[PDB]
Amino acid sequence: RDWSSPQQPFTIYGNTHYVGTGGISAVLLSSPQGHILVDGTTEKGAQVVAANIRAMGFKLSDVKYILSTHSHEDHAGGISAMQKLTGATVLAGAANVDTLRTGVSPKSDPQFGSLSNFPGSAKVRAVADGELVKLGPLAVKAHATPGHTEGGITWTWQSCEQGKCKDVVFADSLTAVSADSYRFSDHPEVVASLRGSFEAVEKLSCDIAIAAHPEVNDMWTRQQRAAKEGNSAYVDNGACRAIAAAGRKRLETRLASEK
Ligand SMILES: C[C@@H]1[C@H]([C@H](C(=O)O)[C@@H](C)O)N=C(C(=O)O)[C@H]1S[C@@H]1CN[C@H](CNS(N)(=O)=O)C1
Ligand code: NA
Ligand code: NA
Ligand code: NA
Ligand code: NA
Ligand code: NA
Ligand code: NA
Ligand code: NA
Ligand SMILES: [Zn+2]
Ligand SMILES: [Zn+2]
Repeated sequence: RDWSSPQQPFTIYGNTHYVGTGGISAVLLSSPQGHILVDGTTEKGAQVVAANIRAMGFKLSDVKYILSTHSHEDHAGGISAMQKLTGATVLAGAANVDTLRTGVSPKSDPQFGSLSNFPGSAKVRAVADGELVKLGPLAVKAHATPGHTEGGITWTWQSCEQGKCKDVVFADSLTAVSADSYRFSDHPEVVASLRGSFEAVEKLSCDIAIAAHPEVNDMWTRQQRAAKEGNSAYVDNGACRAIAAAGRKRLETRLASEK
């Protein structure tokens, strides 16, 4: 379950399909009028994601948008390659647009000094908090969830099976991690952003959460349960509350360690 590992894709619910690697989530939200991909994984991982989309029966040329959670090599490193393969437009939070274009994270990132650059993408555009992305019958909402990066976005939609619908959340990372030389206690905008994001995420309508690092909501344990239980194994309307709580705990542990 390395970041770039192959991983057989699978449908989570309705038209929501996991197409990521063994280590990093990516999701294809499909329709007869074209598709939306959420995240790219790594640069090597793009080859996995592309093969996975095809294995689920879909054409790369029909992917019209790539939605970015945030602009680090593990989630976004494959976006440029996927963008070239699809012709899609890349959508991201305003403050991460420049990083997606250049592949270089800025000094405002807590991990600055310790991140590796990744391939810059073409066709990158900003979305605002609350904005709707539409494609045919698809409707995906952007929620600003900054803190781990300034332009982090958590993406939500509904997926249905013969008219039984669930609220799906692709949860951006909420983790307070840094370079050794960084003190969260000195950076009030990052702390305030993280706290605002914990509150936003724990309020989301959230039947099925898919975390950017899938193990964050126990994806692989859930998939094993699904073999027996079916796709109700992915359903847990407390999952966003749990991802937020874990974020809050990581930040509070860190601030205490800094005192
Ligand atoms: C530092 C972690 C990782 C990346 C890293 O590993 O270098 C970094 C580029 O951000 N990405 C992270 C994120 O939150 O997006 C963090 S924490 C992440 C959560 N758990 C993953 C692996 N640990 S596990 N399997 O026990 O959950 C890494
Ligand atoms: Na694969
Ligand atoms: Na590109
Ligand atoms: Na974003
Ligand atoms: Na950024
Ligand atoms: Na661009
Ligand atoms: Na961080
Ligand atoms: Na959980
Ligand atoms: Zn990250
Ligand atoms: Zn990550």
